[PDB]
Amino acid sequence: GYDTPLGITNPPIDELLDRVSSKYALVIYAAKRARQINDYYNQLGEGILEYVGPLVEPGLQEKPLSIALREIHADLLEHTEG
Amino acid sequence: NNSVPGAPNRVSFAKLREPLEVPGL
Amino acid sequence: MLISQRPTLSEDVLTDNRSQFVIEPLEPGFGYTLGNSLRRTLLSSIPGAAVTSIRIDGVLHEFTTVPGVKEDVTEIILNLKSLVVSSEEDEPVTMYLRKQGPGEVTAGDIVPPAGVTVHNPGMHIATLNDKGKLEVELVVERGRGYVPAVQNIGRIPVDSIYSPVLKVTYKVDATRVEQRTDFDKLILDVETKNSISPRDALASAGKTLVELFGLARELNVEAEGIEIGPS
Amino acid sequence: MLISQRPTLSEDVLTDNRSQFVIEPLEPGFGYTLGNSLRRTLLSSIPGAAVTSIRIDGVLHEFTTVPGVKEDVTEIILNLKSLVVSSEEDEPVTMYLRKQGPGEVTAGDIVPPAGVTVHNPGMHIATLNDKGKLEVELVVERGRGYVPAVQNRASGAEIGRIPVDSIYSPVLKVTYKVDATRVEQRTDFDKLILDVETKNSISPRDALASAGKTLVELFGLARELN
Amino acid sequence: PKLMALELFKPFVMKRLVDLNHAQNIKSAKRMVERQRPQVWDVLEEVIAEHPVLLNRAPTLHRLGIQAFEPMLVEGKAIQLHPLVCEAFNADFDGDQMAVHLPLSAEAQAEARILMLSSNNILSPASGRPLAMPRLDMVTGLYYLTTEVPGDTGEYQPASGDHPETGVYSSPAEAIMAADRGVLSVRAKIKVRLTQLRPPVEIEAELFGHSGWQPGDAWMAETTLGRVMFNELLPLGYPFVNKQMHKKVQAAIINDLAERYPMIVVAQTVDKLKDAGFYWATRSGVTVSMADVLVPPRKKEILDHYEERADKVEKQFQRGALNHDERNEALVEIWKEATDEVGQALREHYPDDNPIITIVDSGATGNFTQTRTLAGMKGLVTNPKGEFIPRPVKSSFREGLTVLEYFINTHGARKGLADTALRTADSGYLTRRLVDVSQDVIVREHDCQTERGIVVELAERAPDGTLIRDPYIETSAYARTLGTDAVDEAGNVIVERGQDLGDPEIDALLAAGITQVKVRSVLTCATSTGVCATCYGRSMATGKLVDIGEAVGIVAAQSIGEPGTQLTMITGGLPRVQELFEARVPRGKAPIADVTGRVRLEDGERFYKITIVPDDGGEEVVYDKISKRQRLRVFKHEDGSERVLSDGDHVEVGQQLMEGSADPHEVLRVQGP
Amino acid sequence: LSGLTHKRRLSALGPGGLSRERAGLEVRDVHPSHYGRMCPIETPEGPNIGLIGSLSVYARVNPFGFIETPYRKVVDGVVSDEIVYLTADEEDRHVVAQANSPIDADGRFVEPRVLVRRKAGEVEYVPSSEVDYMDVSPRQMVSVATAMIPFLEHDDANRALMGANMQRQAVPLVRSEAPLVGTGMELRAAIDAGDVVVAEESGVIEEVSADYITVMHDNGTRRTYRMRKFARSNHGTCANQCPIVDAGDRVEAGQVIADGPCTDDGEMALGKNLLVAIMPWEGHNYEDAIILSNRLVEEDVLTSIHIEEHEIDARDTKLGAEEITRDIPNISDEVLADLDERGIVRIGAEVRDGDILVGKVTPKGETELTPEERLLRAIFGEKAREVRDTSLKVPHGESGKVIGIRVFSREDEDELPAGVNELVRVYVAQKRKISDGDKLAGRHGNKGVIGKILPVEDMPFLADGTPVDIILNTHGVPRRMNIGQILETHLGWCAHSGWKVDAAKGVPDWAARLPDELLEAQPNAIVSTPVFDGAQEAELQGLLSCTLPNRDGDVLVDADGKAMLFDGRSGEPFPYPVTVGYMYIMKLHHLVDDKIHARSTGPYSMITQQPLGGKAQFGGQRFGEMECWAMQAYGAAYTLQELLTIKSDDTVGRVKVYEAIVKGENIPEPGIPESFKVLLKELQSLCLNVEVLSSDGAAIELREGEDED
Amino acid sequence: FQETTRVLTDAAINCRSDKLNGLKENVIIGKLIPAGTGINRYRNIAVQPTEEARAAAY
Ligand SMILES: [Mg+2]
Ligand SMILES: [Zn+2]
Repeated sequence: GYDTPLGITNPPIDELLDRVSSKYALVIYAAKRARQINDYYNQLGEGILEYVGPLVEPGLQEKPLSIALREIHADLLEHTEG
Repeated sequence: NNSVPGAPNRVSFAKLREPLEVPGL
Repeated sequence: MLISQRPTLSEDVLTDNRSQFVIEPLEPGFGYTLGNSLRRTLLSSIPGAAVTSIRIDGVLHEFTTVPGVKEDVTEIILNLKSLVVSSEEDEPVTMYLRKQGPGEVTAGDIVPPAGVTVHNPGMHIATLNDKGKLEVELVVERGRGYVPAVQNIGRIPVDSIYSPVLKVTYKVDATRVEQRTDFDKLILDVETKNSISPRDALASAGKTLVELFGLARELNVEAEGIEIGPS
Repeated sequence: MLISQRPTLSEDVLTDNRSQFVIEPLEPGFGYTLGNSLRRTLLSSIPGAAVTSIRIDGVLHEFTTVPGVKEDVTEIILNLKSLVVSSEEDEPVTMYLRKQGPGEVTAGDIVPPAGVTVHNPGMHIATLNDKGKLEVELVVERGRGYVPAVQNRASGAEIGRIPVDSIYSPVLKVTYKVDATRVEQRTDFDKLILDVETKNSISPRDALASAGKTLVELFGLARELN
Repeated sequence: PKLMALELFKPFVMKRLVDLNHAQNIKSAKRMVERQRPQVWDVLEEVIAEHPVLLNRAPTLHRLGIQAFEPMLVEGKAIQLHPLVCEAFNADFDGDQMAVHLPLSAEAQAEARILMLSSNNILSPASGRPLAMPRLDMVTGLYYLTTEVPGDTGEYQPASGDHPETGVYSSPAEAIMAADRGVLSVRAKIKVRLTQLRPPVEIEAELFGHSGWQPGDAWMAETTLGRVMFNELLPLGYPFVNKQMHKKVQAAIINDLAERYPMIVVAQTVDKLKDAGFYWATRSGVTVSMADVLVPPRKKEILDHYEERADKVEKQFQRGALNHDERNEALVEIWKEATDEVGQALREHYPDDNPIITIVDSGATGNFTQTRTLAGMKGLVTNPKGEFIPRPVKSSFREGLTVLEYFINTHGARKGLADTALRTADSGYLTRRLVDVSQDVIVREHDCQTERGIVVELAERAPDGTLIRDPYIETSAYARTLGTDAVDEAGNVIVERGQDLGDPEIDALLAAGITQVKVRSVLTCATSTGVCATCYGRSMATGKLVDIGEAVGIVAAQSIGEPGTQLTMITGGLPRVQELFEARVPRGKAPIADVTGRVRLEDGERFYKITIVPDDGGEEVVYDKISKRQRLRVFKHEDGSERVLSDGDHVEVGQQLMEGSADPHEVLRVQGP
Repeated sequence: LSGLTHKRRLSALGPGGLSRERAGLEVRDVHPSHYGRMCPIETPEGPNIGLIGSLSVYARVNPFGFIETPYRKVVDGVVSDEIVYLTADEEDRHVVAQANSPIDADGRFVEPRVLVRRKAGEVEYVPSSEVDYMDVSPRQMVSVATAMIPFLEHDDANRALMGANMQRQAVPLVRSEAPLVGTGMELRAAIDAGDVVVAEESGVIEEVSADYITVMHDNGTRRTYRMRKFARSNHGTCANQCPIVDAGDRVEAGQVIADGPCTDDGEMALGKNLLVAIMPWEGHNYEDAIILSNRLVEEDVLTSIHIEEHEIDARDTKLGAEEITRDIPNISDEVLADLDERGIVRIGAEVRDGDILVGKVTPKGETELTPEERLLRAIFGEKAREVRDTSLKVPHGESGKVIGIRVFSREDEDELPAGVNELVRVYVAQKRKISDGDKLAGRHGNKGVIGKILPVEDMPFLADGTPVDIILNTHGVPRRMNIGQILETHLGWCAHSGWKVDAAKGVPDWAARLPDELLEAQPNAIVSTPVFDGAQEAELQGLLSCTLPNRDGDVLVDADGKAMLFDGRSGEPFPYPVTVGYMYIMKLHHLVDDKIHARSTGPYSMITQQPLGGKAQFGGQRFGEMECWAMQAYGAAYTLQELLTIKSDDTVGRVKVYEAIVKGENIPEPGIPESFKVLLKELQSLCLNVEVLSSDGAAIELREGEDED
Repeated sequence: FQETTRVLTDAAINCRSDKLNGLKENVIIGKLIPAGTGINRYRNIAVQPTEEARAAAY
């Protein structure tokens, strides 16, 4: 019930926090996944596909963290608290 | 009453005459 | 002279009625120069028609509610005012809406004479109770832009809307071409009635504006100017 | 009930540099927007010519003095900023200013080449004592708007060049006052009186014509959509 | 600025340049950046597309002094900032500077994009009142837009004998078109027929019935075109608001709008409110000139009358009836009244549309004291130490102060400027100690299950006006987790244990008539280390239950320290707070009753002897207090402030006998924790 | 003005005087004995508030050291012409009247009682006979800077203090214009400041030039006034003296001959006149920001020159003697294109940040040479060329022409410092325009920063097409209580338009007190309103309704001073009239070009291993404790660690992170801060065994070494 | 906070062995603060693609 967001506020925050217990967990929940995505891009040249690349198709030169958040908003990721 | 000869004559609203001129600053 | 980057117009269609025309890039300061005049032309340049006067059969003191109808006189006036009518004759033409018996009266129940037409038969005008009736004589005239009610026997002049486009809004945003980060980006936004599509309304506004500035151009057709160039 | 009359434009010449244009009838509440649209494009989109760089013999930069002139190089540059010229050619042309001996040096002492002229010869540029002499070689170009002097900073010319801010604008003042004719009956229209004053480089008629041409071509992009 | 951005994002730029092959070696890329070839800029626009940066304005004073913004390229050499975040930063654009850091690691960016983003910090941590809202120029725009001036163009007129009712417009689009032509003023009572705007509850329940309004139902709104345009800014589904938009009204609207809607909606609506405010401020005719600054119609009469009274006192003192101190007190009192009367007359004279009054009455800025210091009477002025000067300043800043009155005026201004630096230093010191003592308090658990919580009076009950809301209920029992179920006088309950007291629940409790409610608090938390989430309760900035791991010690310390720089003065200013937290013996020590009894007070010079006879027997405690300060109201059945410590009046245990301030240690001993 | 006020300063701190900490608040206050001896308005706003003042205009210092002040005695209730200087001690005994008190033409006190200043800061009416002394002029209590703020009687002390302290920060422009409205102190302050050259004796100017002017005295003796052009001041701003007189023109002794910086016809002029409109415009002037027409940028209205001095010296080292030369190791001929034969850039060469100004080579002959390196030298026959190249270069952010260079050489016995032979200093001049971030301010303490510079056509314009050249927000006028600036704007317009008081029916009542020669003024007239005695409210209201019509025959501003403006963008008139007039706007020296820093990576310290750099890299920005608290409050643990460990102290971290960012690799984990290790290795030196224990109570050996690659 | 020499002497005599589990102490040695994203609950979360998404990727 609002107009389309633009910039780094997309995806919205309230939608994300419904998928995480508290925002302190979300930041790590998105930062670690970004590290795996960035590792895969470096390893994309040659190696083992241990760290799967981005799940949702990335846009034109989308930052790894931005991709990490977009796929989290799509419920294509899971984690376990410590 | 301009002390310096070549002064630009700017009419002033002053209403009280000054009895003492400004000293060498 | 010549343009650094030719402006181009890309249409967006949010709905059948609405649109978000975007003109980019523009030389610094031309954003508003287009926007304001273009909006004013769109709002009050395109010809159209709409009801101009209404005569209810039984109302002599206007304020009195018409017998047999739940809706008041003012509500009837408001409902008829929003009616969308397209006319093709300059002379005013009368129309008659008659109904008898319980039920509801909609814009599709008015018989239009030759030429005039109605573009929203599904609009609701009022409801008639048991053994209810109403005959209303409404005149339709062709004009341009919003005009307040004219004329200050039992006539009830109403504020007419001679315009197929009823709301417009524009904005100007910053944009960079190579490293100027100053070029204006006009973002128009027009919603019209069902009579005229946004594309045609904007095209007619542009045509009228070009014709109007043709007067200034004609003063001297040799002066050097600012040329966008062929597409 | 349409105002079938299409608008018309009539020009009144108050002075060689100032004219009034009357436009009517217009739609109500529309005169103001039309007038402003012309004003905005008259003050920023009228092509013209103006000095671009000057070169003074014996002067390596603009922060200095040349013997015999009563004012340093900076002030004479400012004096030249007011100079108004019209250049028919669309290429960088050159003009020379040679004077010697006591007296005043005015803009009329320049010797423009073919296709260039100076419209206010009476301007005062500098004053000379009998001891010194002034020799200025300056350039003229055709452009529009306002181009900062930095344009010639990176050209990589000799040290002698002294880039100067250029102001390609003949228009000086533009004004309008809409005389509404609204009456209780709906036969309302507007009138536009577009007073325009020019720097004597071009007559007002040319200035308005160029402004009209730019808008006509610029609104063409709206027309072509269909 | 596009120069700082390049020199700041350089290693990222160099990497991308080699990626596009503009340069082959890093050394080639580095040199290209140094020379700033035209190719670098196109890449730079792409290197900072979604890369947040941190802006900080020293002295950072609270949590909202470092925020993360998405950068945008712009010409010039100045860091453009949003108008709304100026209040949080406390920045004024008159030469202030702020640093720009840059997060590097993937985790550093994620924090500066999810925790510090300016769009996520609308509400201040100290209290729920929003900190980013129409503040200075926007408020004047909205107050002008929504005002309903009577008797304006196109006003709704009841139908005459023949002329039907005029001013009824089919839809906002028609109203706007009429406004553009020039027959309707943006603020004039009309009856539009709105089609997409949720009506107010009063009209919704009647015209529609409690069936559910939907977008597409037309209702008749008797409002002004301005209020209609304003409501289009608020998100769809927010009921139509049809009252003038004073400063306080907007704060309530935003709070009510962030208490129910997701934060993304609050950020967007606040922008649209800002955009409308600036646009309509310009078209509001707010200016200043000698015409707009009027003087009271009769000021000589008031001055002459009060001058005569002063002359009467002066003659009386000259005769020797009064001493120096009494003469000063008499003069100060009469001039205080004289200033009040002139202020009263000045207010009575100015019209409501005057720009001077519209900028203060609209809550945009200022207060009426300044508006009388200008065009009215400056009033009494302070001498170098603090004592009011008997001679007043009977000249406003419009008509021009005389030389002597201007010199006397300078005493206060210099003292104020010199004192400002001191207050800032004290505030910084106080914040440092509070942060150092409370750094350990951190939310560890989610619920300690403790059964003990404080009891806080929700609303005092009176024989007439059964429920009078407590004046300080919005910061006492408004964001606390309930401790025990609220049992009504009947056998049912209104709110249950574990609920989070907000506006709805607190309203329901008031309706039921509950006054005393036991609410869980951090003062009684049973957790061994730190605190638990439930006891601490709702967080202010977040708006929901506090998150495990957040540092509530620092937030509390900075919230106390922030206002320290804007409050001024037994002491009662910033030193009072500093004295109170340090737990030192108050300057004006006041004895506290050790046991209920009847006060057999005896008055003696150079030392007051206060003796109380206990109501249960025992020895009479002796207090050889000084004979200087005052007595204090006794706690009789009336408990009125006009009452005195009458001998024999019963008092409770642990009650203050005379003015001043009780010693915290003494109350701890006699009363308890 | 800044120079003049500095000489008049009255410092309170320093050797033999109270320090800042020892200076109790009681000494920073104002005392009733400052009236006429030390201005109460002018003083630094920073911590040094009250410890620094300024002599009043009339104050004089008696031989002992006590500050005197003139008064004129009253023999018997009648004012007297002769004056007597009184110090504080002699003031208390007597009774001092006030200057503004009305007096009859013959000296009789018209009133029966007059406001008086009694012994100790006490003021009360007294019989006209008891008065013993009277002031000289109402402007006696104000310093020089504060004496040139028109309508100072309408401002508050705070604003006037800022107004006084900003006239000393103005910057001289290219062309200076005398203020339309300004007090009489303008002229005298300029003459006595020493900037202008004043003819010593009467004579006729035989020849005048841009460099020198020679005046032919009446005694037949010639004198030549050499006047400096484009000479760098102490703080950077340029100084020029352009003659105003013409050849063959008689000049009387004491007249001004040439105008120094900030001077026009001999009267101080620190700024320009701008057509102000007071209204909030689209938020671009929100909260003290300012909006400027593009006319100021393109017509050099507020253009200023600034001179920078760079100097390098050649000193004899142990290895050898440093020499400035045109040959440098391994540099292209293009980079050395502008260098002259001597090796120092030639006059008129436009430099930028990084170019070589002085070609300096230092000897490295007695330095270790790698076996492979000297083998390479023999292989090519390449010259050993041990000499390094510590060549002077333009520090980052500097540009502009090279106006002049001076070279001091010991070979010609120029008296250089011991140990150096060649010392060349190069002056580079840049002409700064006005852009976003620059600070402007009026005379009433109304500061601001240039929020936006709109094109000329976007500015609101009067009905006659004139576009307003500046816009000021109206929310900051009443709250700050400096209504004086509104009064200045009104009187400024009346002075610019020129007025003609209606005299056919006699002088209107409000104009009775106006001097008979002030009833008619031409356009662009200059007027003066001396502090504490000037234009009254009635007078301004009268003048505003009597302004002359425009050349088109229409009066723009109405009787209230407001005018109908046309919107520049929308094109339709604003619904209500707005104020318009000419306000005198200076240009303060807190320019944006000076305040701009950025640092991706640069030189580091030696003891602390922290960022720092002398304009080669701007240097880092401190991240104090208060910022650390803010990060902790957010719960941002990772960001705080980066700001302290990886990018401030962790040496191996800094290298690794810069290699990771340049490549695509993820930024690695931070290490142990160098600050902690230094603390540990310096706490151990006091014989305090410090161990970093771990789980199991076992010490962790903090020393560690790993070889990358 | 107070005279450093006195406190250092006192700590040395008593051989104090304080722990590094506080905001101010952890900041000095450069390890993640024990508040916010530094606690054990949040710092050691393992994030992996869900089986359905990985199955539907290849
Ligand atoms: Mg500030
Ligand atoms: Zn708890």
